[PDB]
Parts: sequence; structure tokens; C-alpha cells
Amino acid sequence: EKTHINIVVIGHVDSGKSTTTGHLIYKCGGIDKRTIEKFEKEAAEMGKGSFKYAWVLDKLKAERERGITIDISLWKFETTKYYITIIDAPGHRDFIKNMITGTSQADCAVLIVAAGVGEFEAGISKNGQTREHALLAYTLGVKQLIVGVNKMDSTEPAYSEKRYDEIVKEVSAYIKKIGYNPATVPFVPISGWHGDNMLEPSPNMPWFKGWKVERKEGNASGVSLLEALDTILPPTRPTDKPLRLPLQDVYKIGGIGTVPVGRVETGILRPGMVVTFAPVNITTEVKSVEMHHEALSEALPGDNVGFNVKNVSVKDIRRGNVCGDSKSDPPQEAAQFTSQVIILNHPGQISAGYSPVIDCHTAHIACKFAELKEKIDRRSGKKLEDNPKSLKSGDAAIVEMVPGKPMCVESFSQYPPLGRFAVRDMRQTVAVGVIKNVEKKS
RNA sequence: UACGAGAG
Repeated sequence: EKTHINIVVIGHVDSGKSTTTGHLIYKCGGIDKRTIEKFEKEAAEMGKGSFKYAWVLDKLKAERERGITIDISLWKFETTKYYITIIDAPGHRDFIKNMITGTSQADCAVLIVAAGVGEFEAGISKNGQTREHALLAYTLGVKQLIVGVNKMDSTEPAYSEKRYDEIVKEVSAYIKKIGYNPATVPFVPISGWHGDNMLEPSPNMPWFKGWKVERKEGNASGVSLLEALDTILPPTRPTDKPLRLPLQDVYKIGGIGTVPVGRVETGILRPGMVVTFAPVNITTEVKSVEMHHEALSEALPGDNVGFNVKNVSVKDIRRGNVCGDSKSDPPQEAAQFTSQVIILNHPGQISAGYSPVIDCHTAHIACKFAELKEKIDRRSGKKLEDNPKSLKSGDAAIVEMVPGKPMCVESFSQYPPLGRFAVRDMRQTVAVGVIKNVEKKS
């Protein structure tokens, strides 16, 4: 009955994602040896070469393409604490689409960092995808990160302490820069080919006394990688964050008054709160909250409640408004926001000034594509062109949007229910993306 | 699961 966890394996090409994942699957005992050899021989027949530990993640990537799904029972294995399933990994056509749309959602990210001579340098170079992948993971809101320092068996001396520390520190400063505190990240020197250190201390690694992570939830320490997968925590509702409540409708009930209606996305709504409506900037008091024809002392995330407010007319507040706590991170109007989008099937080309309608939470406002900033490869997330001339179907890009009318939006990392939007033109959804940063208006 | 950018 162990709770389930979704894993995405990110990292630079040839850094050892597939090998590490496949060897982990082998050691975890999720697949019997006979079936393992059968699938190894199948892979050898399909492609020329040796696919030992490589057929697992490569097969997963190949089965996440062109909407063909036969079986996913192979990539489900059991740790001591959880049942963990490999979902997706970079290196296929639909990776970015699955990441942005959420069809492939992951609770924790396993960054495999190649660590031998020349590898750790290349992975973080201009052409390296390590930085791209970590930035994408942070953008998507995957705040739990595992760093596998892989193929370490290749230094001189064979397992260098200072090479490990070099990678660790130069990674740690950079992700302190982007937003992961290095203390919560477990670092483990491994070689996916050797199966080094995966489930028990490696005899080749006497100096690696163990890994230690310092988290707000408490410190944890270990040696092997299985324990790293055992450090993960379950998914949960945001019932401690500030209040956020998109307005779906506002009604005028005879003998009661104005009664906005919507679903609580984060935080708590209770009677007596002083609430602020954005972007209209209207502050009032909640007279009462009703759900299931009963008076509710508090409204939890997910509760679609209707609450009565005083001194506010129905013409004052409307659909698309975001309601929040007036004295705890209150909602505010968005002057502009920067988002990363992937262009779906579009009748033509997208240029600067393109102004489609944006559907964010319950809002429906036309936003102008002010600037076409960057063009991103949809296959690996690698930056291809800066300031592209135009965008077509299949192009991933980062653009700046200016709402044509007052709009209230949030970033995907902080308030996921209000950070993802859909771009629709005519009857077609031409693009879907997530918001990175928002410039709150005065 | 159909439907949906997602919640559902």
C-alpha cells in the first residue's frame, strides 16, 4: 500500500541516464532475470549494439512517442519506502510537450552528472544540457532533486575525492544561484556500468563515508542510491499557503447579497477574513461561507464554496478575479509576464505582435506576444536561436506577453493552479505553456 | 477512461 512516486531522469546526452536507470531497475528486482535477458535480446535485434541497462530508459522514451502505449509495467519497481515509476526522460520528440502539458508529471528529478575526465566539463558547457535540464526542472516546480555523480570510475586516482568535491561545489554554487539549496540534494559517486555504490557501500570507495542532506524536515544521511530514492516525500495539497480563489461566478441571491463562487486552490478561506479581489483591488469582509448547505468554519483547498461578502456589488467583482488574503501575500495585477511555451498545430507562422486569447485559471484575456525572445529545441530543451524571426508548429520558445486588459496571474513554481495557461486561436489550441516570472503592477 | 492546457 506504499504511496506512489513519479521520477524523471534528466541529464546531458551520454551522461549515463539510460545506463544508470536500467541498472537500478535490474538491481531493484522489478523484473525477473529471464524477462530481462529476453528484452535485452529484443533490443539487440532491434538495434545494432549492446543495450545492457540501456534498453529500459530507451524503450520508455520510444514508447512515449506518437501516442503509442502498450505497457508500462516494466518501469514500476519497489524501494524500501515507496513504489517508484519511471515516467519520462529527455531525448524524444514529445518530451517538452509532455513536460509542459503535465501528461508526464514527476515528483522528483534524478540528475545524472557524468564525472570522468572531460564529462563534467562538457555537461555544463554552452552545448551542455545539464544547465538547461536543471533550469527546466526548477521551472516545472520539481523542487526535490537527486544528483547522481556517475561514471566516476575513470579518474586518476581511480575515485578522486577532490574531483567529487570539485563537481559538488561548482554544482552547489550554481544551483544556489538558480534556486535549489545544495544541502537538500544528495550527492553519490557512482558508475552506472559498474553498479557502484547503488545498494551497498562500494569497495572501491573507502573515502566516501556517506552522503548527508540537511532539510527543513530534518537531516538524513546514507551511502547508497536506494536510500536516496528513500529520501523522497509524498505529494500533498497546499493547505498551508496563502489563500488563492479564482472567481468562476458571482451571483445576487435575494435576501443574502453578492455571493462569489469558485474553488479554493491554495490556503484557507474562513468567515470574518478581510479578503482582497484582484486585479480590481477591492477589499471587503466575508460575511459567511457555505458548502453542502452547511456553514463552514474553514474552506480547504479543493472545496468549491460560495461565500457572501458585504458592501460589494455584483458589478464590482466578476469572473476571472483572484481572491486572496488581504494580509498574507495578497494578489496583485500583472503588468507583464515571461513564459515558456510550445507551439502546437498552427495554421501559419507566429510573429511579434501576435495577440491570441489566453486561458489562465478562470481568466479569458487577449495577450500580445510582445517579444519572441528565444527558440527552444522541443527534443532536449536546448537553446537553438535567440530572438527568432518567427515561430511555427513544433517550436518551443520563451516569449514575453503583455495583457491587453488587467489580468491576475502567478508563476507556475509558486502557485501552479495559476501559472499554466492555454493559447487558443479560432477553435484550435495553438500553444500551451507555463509562466516563469511575473511583473506585478503598482 | 471518454472530455479537458490542467484541476476534475
